[PDB]
Amino acid sequence: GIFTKGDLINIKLYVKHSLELPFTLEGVKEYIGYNDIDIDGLKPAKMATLFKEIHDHALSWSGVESKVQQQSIDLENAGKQITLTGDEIISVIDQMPIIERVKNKLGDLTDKQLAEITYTNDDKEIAVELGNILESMKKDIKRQQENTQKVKTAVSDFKLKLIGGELSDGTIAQGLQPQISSKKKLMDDNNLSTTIKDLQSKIDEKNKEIDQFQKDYNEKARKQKNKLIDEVKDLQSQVKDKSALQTSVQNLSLSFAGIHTSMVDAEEALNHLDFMWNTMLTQITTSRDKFDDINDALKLTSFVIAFKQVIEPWRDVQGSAAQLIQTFDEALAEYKK
Repeated sequence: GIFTKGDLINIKLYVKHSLELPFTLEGVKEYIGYNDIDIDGLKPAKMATLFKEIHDHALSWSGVESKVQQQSIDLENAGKQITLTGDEIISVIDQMPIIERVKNKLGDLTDKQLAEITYTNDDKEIAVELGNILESMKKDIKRQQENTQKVKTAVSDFKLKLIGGELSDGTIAQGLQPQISSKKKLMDDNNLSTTIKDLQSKIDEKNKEIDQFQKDYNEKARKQKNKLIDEVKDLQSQVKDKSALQTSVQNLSLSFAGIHTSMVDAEEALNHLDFMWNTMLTQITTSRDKFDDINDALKLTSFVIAFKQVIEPWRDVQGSAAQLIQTFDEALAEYKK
């Protein structure tokens, strides 16, 4: 399928790296490297809120993955059931002569079993009569459409919380990735280095004055020399503080670049997985809508044509479900290795 093992690997790597991040105020303050900053966007409270949101998203991924795997198994089983039963029914109806195929209608077969053909629904209930089989299959297809829709909603909500958009409940959610980008831009466009350079230039001029005074005198100049010494001491303490803060901000920018890279890699994978589940949901909806065209008054030839149209998408559905199962097994084994 279009969703590869590398895609799931990228998603799981993003989840792991996001779980390695701290989510408490003290842990956030230790990670960012400061307890306070003059920049309101980089305040520790906002950073802690963003980290906590990322942490909750990473926690939600496990439930999303489980839902995807469980519904893929269910779709493979339901597709095998529907395909095999429908093929048996179609072959049995095709074996009878053309004259009965044209004169008889579907209703002439609904009240009796079609040559020991049986169908078991999602509630483990068995149906033997053809009409009961068709109604049970219709209900199963509707329920599988609902379940596939729920899984697609889960995957879409995960991806939208990552990149941004309107969630399933109508809530407008700003993506965690653009928020990471905004914070990184705040880290990269500030005047910390400017203040550092200005203070350092003042200190260098005063140090040149101190050097010249020391070289030249050894009374009024002595007091000026000591005044310059005290001024240099104060400005140097300020420079040390601001230099530590600026180094922390620069390193945090690097860390946020890494977070952004991981989020970007996960985004493509989520796009692929969402597309695959949407394709399967569309095929199931096509099957349900075609089943809506079945009635007892139809001739056996028309019924065979319509029922072929009904059960055709389930072949692709079960193929895609088996592909998802295989890719998940391979990717999880490779991640455990």
